[PDB]
Amino acid sequence: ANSGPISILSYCGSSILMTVTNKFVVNLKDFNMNFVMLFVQSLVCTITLIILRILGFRSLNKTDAKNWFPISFLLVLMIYTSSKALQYLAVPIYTIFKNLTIILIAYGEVLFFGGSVTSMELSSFLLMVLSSVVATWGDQQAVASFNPGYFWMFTNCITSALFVLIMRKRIKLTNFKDFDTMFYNNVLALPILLLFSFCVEDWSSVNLTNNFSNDSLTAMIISGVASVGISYCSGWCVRVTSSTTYSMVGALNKLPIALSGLIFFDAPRNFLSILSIFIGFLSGIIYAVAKQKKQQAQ
Amino acid sequence: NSGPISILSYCGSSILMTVTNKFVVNLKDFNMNFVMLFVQSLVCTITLIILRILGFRSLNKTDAKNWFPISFLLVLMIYTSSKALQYLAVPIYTIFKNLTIILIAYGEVLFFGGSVTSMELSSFLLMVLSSVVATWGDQQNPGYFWMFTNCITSALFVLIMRKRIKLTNFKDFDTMFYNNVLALPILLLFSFCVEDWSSVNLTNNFSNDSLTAMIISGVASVGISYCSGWCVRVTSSTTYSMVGALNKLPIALSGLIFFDAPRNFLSILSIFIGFLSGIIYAVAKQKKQQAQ
Ligand SMILES: CCCCCCCC/C=C\CCCCCCCC(=O)OC[C@H](O)CO
Ligand SMILES: CCCCCCCC/C=C\CCCCCCCC(=O)OC[C@H](O)CO
Ligand SMILES: Nc1nc2c(ncn2[C@@H]2O[C@H](COP(=O)(O)O)[C@@H](O)[C@H]2O)c(=O)[nH]1
Repeated sequence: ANSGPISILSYCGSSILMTVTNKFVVNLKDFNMNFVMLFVQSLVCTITLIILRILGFRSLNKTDAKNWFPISFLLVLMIYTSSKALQYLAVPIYTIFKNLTIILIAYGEVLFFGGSVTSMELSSFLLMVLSSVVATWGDQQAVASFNPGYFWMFTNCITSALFVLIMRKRIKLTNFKDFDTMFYNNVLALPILLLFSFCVEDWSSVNLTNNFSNDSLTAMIISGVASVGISYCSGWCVRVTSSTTYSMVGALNKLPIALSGLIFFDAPRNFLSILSIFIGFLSGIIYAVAKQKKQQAQ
Repeated sequence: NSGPISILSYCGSSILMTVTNKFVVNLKDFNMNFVMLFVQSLVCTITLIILRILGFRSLNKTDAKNWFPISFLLVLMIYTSSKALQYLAVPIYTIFKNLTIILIAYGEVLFFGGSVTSMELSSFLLMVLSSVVATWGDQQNPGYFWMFTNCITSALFVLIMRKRIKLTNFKDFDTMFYNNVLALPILLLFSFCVEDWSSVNLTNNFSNDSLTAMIISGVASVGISYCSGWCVRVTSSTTYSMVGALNKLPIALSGLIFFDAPRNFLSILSIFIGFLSGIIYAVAKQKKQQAQ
């Protein structure tokens, strides 16, 4: 019923459904306090599941909690490094290193389970690296100006890898089914999200209390409802496919949306940018073949 | 003489010519390019005849008609490459020059059959990555038509030569003599059609001293002349094109060690990326032998 390439279509739809909700349904999703919006998003996911539990799928522990706590902490730290990385580094460049993380994750999966990287798989990762670089090569955007941004990207790559890798390990160890992975991420996320909000954001009743009104709160539940899509499908994808497949599909997801921006809109375009897009598609096609050749072998 | 010996040889004769063109001969950016190559090949032919009568090689009529397309592929290869570079920056010219290694490699499958390893393709992507990064680390349309034409005449040249070499059991020396001899007439046809010949002007431009430079350039080109046909023969049309583009890197790393010119992190990256590419290529050859 739920295994194989079906999960990939879900993560994509829920990413696309979530991409569209933040840029159209929610006008200006560039909030003042990012960690509190995510705390609501995870609270919507939490409330949602308990209602579904009393109409039917998930469990609550003390041993699984002590083993899942690092995953949620990596998750939240993963977002914290990604936010601080993007304050100083332009998105196309951020994508470069975010596509380069696919390579260490792939070789990170070798050191966790054993599935060696096929020669054909590596060509894909080089193609996704190529694709972004050509896409940046087609774009615009003190000594210590570059400097802070590259530190935060290095730490995001390692928490992005340790997050998807160590989650997948504890999933297959405790036979977590999709719903438990979803429940344990959003619930154990609430506490680490609140610690990250108080540590990084400024809480002032005279100022920031007025900034989140009746209308913006409506935005966070709308966004939390959208985030129910991707929340379930990330842990489903990583479970049935791999930590590297999830990393690749996530990198691929951005392309059709960017290609949508090329079809559905009359904004100026670049050959180098249009190239990067089909280079990225060339990347995914080479990857899927790499998968068929691996499966038929053993 | 076979194996990785040809590869070290091609490197030495390239490195020697790079130094000779950049040190011994002051300003080799001459007025008439195909006339310099005609002397360069004129020196290479003379050298072979003296060597034959001291020892070598053969001279035919059937082989000439089959080697003639290879020579024309060469002279046109230079012509498009000159015309490519009139409109395109060197770093980009190299991007496309590296992209030809891919079609040359898949060109060998359609010419001989030895399929492209998945690991071999990674090396070619790494070489493309490297150059794109080297271009991304720099400053500076009709040139693109001529690059599309330099790429195909570079591939048809390297493939058909390696094909006719293996077809007529040409040895290194026969390949050297046939290339240098049959280029002479096609070089002169190309100079007369493209360069401006004026006694009142350009006859003064090639003096006794510049003529001395073209002969110094000719002695240097004997090295790379022998090793190109030796390398393509004992290794491959693809290994030749990889060794050729990889050669540019130690010269680039040389300029960074031996000179105080400005450098960029992107530049140093591209070089070590190119080195990683050679290493990956070296292994894919090892694994290709062990599997097949
Ligand atoms: C601003 C940044 C610009 C960034 C520009 C991109 C840099 C790409 C560098 C390296 C390739 C990635 C590592 C590839 C590792 C080599 C392959 C390898 O390990 O091959 C043996 C393998 O086990 C056989 O399958
Ligand atoms: C403006 C310039 C546009 C060009 C830019 C494109 C850059 C990517 C290059 C080549 C893709 C190669 C496609 C062919 C992939 C075949 C894979 C292969 O040969 O695999 C080995 C085989 O399975 C063993 O049996
Ligand atoms: N697995 C997992 N990933 C999440 C969760 N919520 C959001 N994501 C992350 O959200 C990103 C895609 O979300 P987007 O901003 O496009 O809606 C991915 O990096 C994905 O890992 C969650 O609870 N679990």
